[PDB]
Amino acid sequence: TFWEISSQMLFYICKKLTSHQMLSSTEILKWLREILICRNKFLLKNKQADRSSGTPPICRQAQTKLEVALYMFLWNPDTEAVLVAMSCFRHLCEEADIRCGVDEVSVHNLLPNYNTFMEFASVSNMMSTGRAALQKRVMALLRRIEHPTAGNTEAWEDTHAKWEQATKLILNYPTDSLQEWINMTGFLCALGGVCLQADTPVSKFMDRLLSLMVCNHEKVGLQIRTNVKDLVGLELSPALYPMLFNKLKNTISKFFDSQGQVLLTDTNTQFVEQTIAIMKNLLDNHTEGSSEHLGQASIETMMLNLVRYVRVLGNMVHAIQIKTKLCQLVEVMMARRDDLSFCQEMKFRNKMVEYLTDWVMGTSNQAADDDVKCLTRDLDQASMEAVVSLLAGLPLQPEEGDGVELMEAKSQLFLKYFTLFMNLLNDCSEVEMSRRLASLRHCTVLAMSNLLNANVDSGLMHSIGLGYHKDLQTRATFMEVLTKILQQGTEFDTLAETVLADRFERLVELVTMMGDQGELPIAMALANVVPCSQWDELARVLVTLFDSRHLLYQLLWNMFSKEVELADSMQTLFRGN
Amino acid sequence: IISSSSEFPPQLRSVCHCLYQATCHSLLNKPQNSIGAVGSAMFLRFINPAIVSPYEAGILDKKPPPRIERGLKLMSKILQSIANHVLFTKEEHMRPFNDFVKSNFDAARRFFLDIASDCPTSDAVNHSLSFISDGNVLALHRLLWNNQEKIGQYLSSNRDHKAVGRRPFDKMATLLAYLGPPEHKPVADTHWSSL
Amino acid sequence: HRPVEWVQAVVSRFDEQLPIKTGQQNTHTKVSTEHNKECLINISKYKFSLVISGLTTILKNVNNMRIFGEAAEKNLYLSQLIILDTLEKCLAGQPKDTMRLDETMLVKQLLPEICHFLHTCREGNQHAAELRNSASGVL
Amino acid sequence: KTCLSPTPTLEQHLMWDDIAILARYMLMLSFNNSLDVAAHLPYLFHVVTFLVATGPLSLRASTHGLVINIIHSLCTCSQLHFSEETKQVLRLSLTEFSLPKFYLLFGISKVKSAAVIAFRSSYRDRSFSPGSYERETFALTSLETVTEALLEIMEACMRDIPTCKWLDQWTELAQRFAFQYNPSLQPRALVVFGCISKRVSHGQIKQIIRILSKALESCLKGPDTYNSQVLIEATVIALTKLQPLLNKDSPLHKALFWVAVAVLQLDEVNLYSAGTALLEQNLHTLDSLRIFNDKSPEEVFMAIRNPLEWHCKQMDHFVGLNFNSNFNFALVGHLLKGYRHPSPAIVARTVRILHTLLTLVNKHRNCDKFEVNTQSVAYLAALLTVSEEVRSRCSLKHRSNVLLDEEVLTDPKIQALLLTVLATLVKYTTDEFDQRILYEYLAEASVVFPKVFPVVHNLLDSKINTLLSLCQDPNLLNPIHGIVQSVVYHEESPPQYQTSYLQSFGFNGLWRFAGPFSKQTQIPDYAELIVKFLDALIDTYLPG
Ligand SMILES: [Zn+2]
Repeated sequence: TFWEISSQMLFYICKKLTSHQMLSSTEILKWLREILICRNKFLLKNKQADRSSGTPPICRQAQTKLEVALYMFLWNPDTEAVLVAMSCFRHLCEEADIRCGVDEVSVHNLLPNYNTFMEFASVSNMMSTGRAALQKRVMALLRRIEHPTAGNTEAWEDTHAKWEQATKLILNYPTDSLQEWINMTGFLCALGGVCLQADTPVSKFMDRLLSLMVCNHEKVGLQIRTNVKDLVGLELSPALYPMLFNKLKNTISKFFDSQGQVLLTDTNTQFVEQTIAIMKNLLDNHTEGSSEHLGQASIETMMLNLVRYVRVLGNMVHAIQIKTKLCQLVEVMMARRDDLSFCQEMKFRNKMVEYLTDWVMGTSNQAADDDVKCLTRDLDQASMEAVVSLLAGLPLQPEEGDGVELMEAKSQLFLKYFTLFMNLLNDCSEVEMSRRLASLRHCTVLAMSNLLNANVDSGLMHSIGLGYHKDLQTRATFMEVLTKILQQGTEFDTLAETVLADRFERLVELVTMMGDQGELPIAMALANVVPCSQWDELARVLVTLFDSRHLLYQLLWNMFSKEVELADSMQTLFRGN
Repeated sequence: IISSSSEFPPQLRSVCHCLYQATCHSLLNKPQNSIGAVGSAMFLRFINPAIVSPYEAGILDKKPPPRIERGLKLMSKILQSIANHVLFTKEEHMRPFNDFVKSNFDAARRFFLDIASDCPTSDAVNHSLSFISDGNVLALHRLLWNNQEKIGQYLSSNRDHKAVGRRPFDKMATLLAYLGPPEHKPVADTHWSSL
Repeated sequence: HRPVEWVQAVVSRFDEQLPIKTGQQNTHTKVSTEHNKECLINISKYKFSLVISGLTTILKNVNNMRIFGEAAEKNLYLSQLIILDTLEKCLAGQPKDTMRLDETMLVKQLLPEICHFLHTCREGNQHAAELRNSASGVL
Repeated sequence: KTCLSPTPTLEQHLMWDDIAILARYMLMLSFNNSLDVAAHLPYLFHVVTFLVATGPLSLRASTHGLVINIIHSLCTCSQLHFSEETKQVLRLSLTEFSLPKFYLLFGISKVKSAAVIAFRSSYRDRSFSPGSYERETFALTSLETVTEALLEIMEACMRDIPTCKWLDQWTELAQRFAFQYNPSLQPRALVVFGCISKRVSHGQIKQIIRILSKALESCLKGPDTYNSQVLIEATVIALTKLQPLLNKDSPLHKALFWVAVAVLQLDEVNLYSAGTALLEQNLHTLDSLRIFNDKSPEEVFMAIRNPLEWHCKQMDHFVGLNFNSNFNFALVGHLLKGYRHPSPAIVARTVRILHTLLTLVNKHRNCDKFEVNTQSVAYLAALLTVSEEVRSRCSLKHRSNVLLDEEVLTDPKIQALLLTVLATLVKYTTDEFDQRILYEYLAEASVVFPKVFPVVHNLLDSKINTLLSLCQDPNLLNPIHGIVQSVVYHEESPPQYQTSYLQSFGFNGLWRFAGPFSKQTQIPDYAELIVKFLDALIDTYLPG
């Protein structure tokens, strides 16, 4: 009767809390927390006396409802309510142990997300702070819900309906309500992964979410756009990138009519301007597992279309600032190129350089005769940095619009840019703001050096003139890059087999230094310092290298010893990430 | 599985011994059997996955028929019970099979012991391949250069007993600077791929 | 000598945590100021005369204080409630030494202050009820 | 020729310009092996050491470039036949000297390239215009790092070159300036002589120890201190390197333990820092000779101090500490000031000295290296808040063995001093973790040893009073309440031991010696006995 009645009480009370907000809601939670504590002991003694412990449908039907009411309180504005809810996860986890002592059989099967639940306890045991700071930790854990669950898949939907209706009222009306909406919005994003998997509520959530980035509402429209950009970019679950990019690309895809003619619109101009910050923030943030998700989607088409709209936007103080950020966005896009997926990297990079060269015009602020347009100096300065990243290791390839010998086309293409850089180089001369020219001059010199390295054969002749340049500083840089070319081998030539093998022979010895008593300081120290994102690369190199040196046993003994000694649950950690 | 003890690769044999030593060392400081944990862990995580889904591993091009697949799934549960020496609890469906596993408890132990009996130091086992491994080396140099500062900080915290001049921290800065910055990575024709 | 000066800090810090006195956020969730109470109560076991004498002055100072306003009246009511509650615990906490040589404090320091509360005290309908209830137990 | 007219610094010497101009000539001649290194290498280092980090930023970058070119000439010299193994060491050395680490050593930090500063384009149209006369200081420890890096290079070459005399020539040059009075070069000429010397004689040691007596004498007599405050640190540093070369059966191997102690008493960060470095290797050197195998540190050091005990007794009176009464507690008060040293590197050095001393006294008594006894209690109080094993192996009873055991600590003196150490460690320390651990062990002492506790009121009076008024930490405030209650609980009885009980048997200055380093750096004015103490040591242990 105890479980028949006690469980039946839980189902009734939990449903009431979800039904609507009440003044004493924060008080029922504290009392309801104690109810769980007072029924765990009875199960413990009951199991000890007689295992026989029953789980009728109400016990299952009410165990789910307990979770469905613990998640919905994580975003509750009251700090105490969320803090109590986090502490309430201990009782949910501890209940698993009593029912089944063996963790793997049931604790990791009945409660798939057991490990994350344990983390909530540590976070709760921290100094109180504003809801914004707390939400960061809460939303971080909400993004780590790997296993879908009935409570998770139903808590996401239950609050999704509540969030949607709240949003309509705010817009329909021609501040405390918004703060709750912000928490609901952030909460509804971090836990999207569980609800993942055509038409689906998750997809419909994105559509409305994307339809709010351009929300023009006189009353509170600015705040909505100001916050959706901040949260969606910096808080979205990495498991939702393949859906965001597709929807983001499709929205842009329709901005261009037939025959590739831009249809300039203020909303479209605002939409692209917001897309730049979101993509930059999304790419800026490095997290574990984000790289794995970036590969699935193809960002080439979106980037190519994005520049065209901004390219035709025209010239103005506002448009220059947008172009400047776009140049910086492409620069950030070249730091994760290994993580990203490209169908044709060469064909895409060459076009981007072509589209960017149009904007790099030097000495255009003096002709304008207005100091207000000094931003063009930054835009040109920013443009060079983007082109430098694009040109790093990029062989030239001319577009096949006309039928000519490839060798001639490449040589013409090379001199097209070589002349362009030299013209800008002359303007940066001090005789013809010093930091601007000094910084810009350095970038312009570096850009030419990278271009020569990619294709020496087709550009060596055109670059010989730099030897006798008018700037002594420029001549030194050219000689250094030229010196490296000589050291490099034109062909394989067994040059790396001899020079690089001997040159890098000592490298393995330092990394493979047999620390006394198997200390291996380099390997042990390197393990912790290396970011988690590249652990895949680190693991293969360490295993491969030590095997070649016949010292694999030493590395395994040291690495495993620290993990096993640190945590008595050696098996559990090994299966964990 | 028991018969093919010789076919086990030498690389895994070393890996299994390290776990055996780790468990033995863990037990010493603390009737758990080190071999039992090693055997159960290895079988569950290495041998078992292939049996359950050979198609996913790539053993068979075509997915096995569902009826054949069910036998494989049930086979794994019976085999795993042998390693753990656990009888059927609230599992009357499969309880009759409990008799068979009793005989095979000893057989499973012998296979685990053979791999776990490898010498801690491979003095007898020698393979002087000494391959150049040029491709792997390139990644190592790039990674060290990227984390040159960070790796130094960890060394700085410790090693106060003896000066670092003759220790990796001093050598790393000197040698790494001599090699110079790493070259740019080459482009990839293939699409993004992972292990 | 030195411990004598230490006691004053314990007594003095108690006064600075009276609601009528500016809170200054020194309570530290009231655990720090409550810990001060425990030490003072324990000290009374060996320094009953000293601890009692300090409390009487604090009560007299609070009694001889004019403040107006709902918050002000509540602070004084709560302030004296802690003092009366604290004083009664020390008396009860003190072992049955049966030392009857406290007449000096009782006649002048203590009795007049308690006798004031025992009056009808119709200024506060709800405050006087609690103070009389607490004072009666002490008496 | 600078000896004829000694000057406080080279830049103030009349012949400064003559040396400076001659440096530019050598700089230009270094390139392309225009200076014959194969015959003049000994004389190149000898002059490099006297120029490193001296002069205007232009002149300081010049010396760095000179070294960079001297090494290159060696690698590109055909007269010498260095094996391919040796050449690798030189090539690595060339890269090392180009690292930012050496920029600070040479005093050219914040300079991207030395060559740019060294050369000026418009040197024909206009003359140089020196400025920014503000000049950084130099530390004799930096000279050792450079002085030993070069010695590595020289040693490698001499392996190939047969019957080379480079090392013998370089030593002779240093030996002339080492034992000659020159306030501008002698400090630099001593730090290098020890780094390169391979043998030492009794007469040489006597001069080194007898130059310190005059160096100390000059400081107090005259008002010029900084000039003579660097000759003292150099004398100790030189001796710090010559002990490992001393005879295996020399008395001074043990008599160099009191000189280091006498230097820590001068209340100077550099002198205090240098003294510890001498002590650290002094213990390590003595270990290799197996001198504490059958004796305790007190037995050895106090046995050699006996012949001149009368002079030592006077010094102990003024400092306010005694070693005859308790060696292991007077030898730890001097080692508690290290916690107040600004450099985080000297704090770790004294910790190592504590571990080495702890392992030796326990090994003498075979007490597991972590047992609690009368002898090994002083070294554990200092290590309680820095050594985890000490905290774990000695835990408070009211949470293996538990600290504060009254079975062995049954003497008022042996337990009064341990309270003095605990009070001192909290008087100046400012750390939540350290204060928490120390106060928890102080409450237990109040009840376990009530009789001796009241002698520690003044030390804890001020800090407790301030903490009680304003502290708001329940974790740190709870132990305080227990202490106050214990004090009143154990009150009402006449103090058997007053606060001045420590003054009764000499240890009146234990708390004073552990205070922070004085900003007004000045000689304590009682060093006149250290001079007499040193003089007696020479006569007794260096007859001739
Ligand atoms: Zn593709």
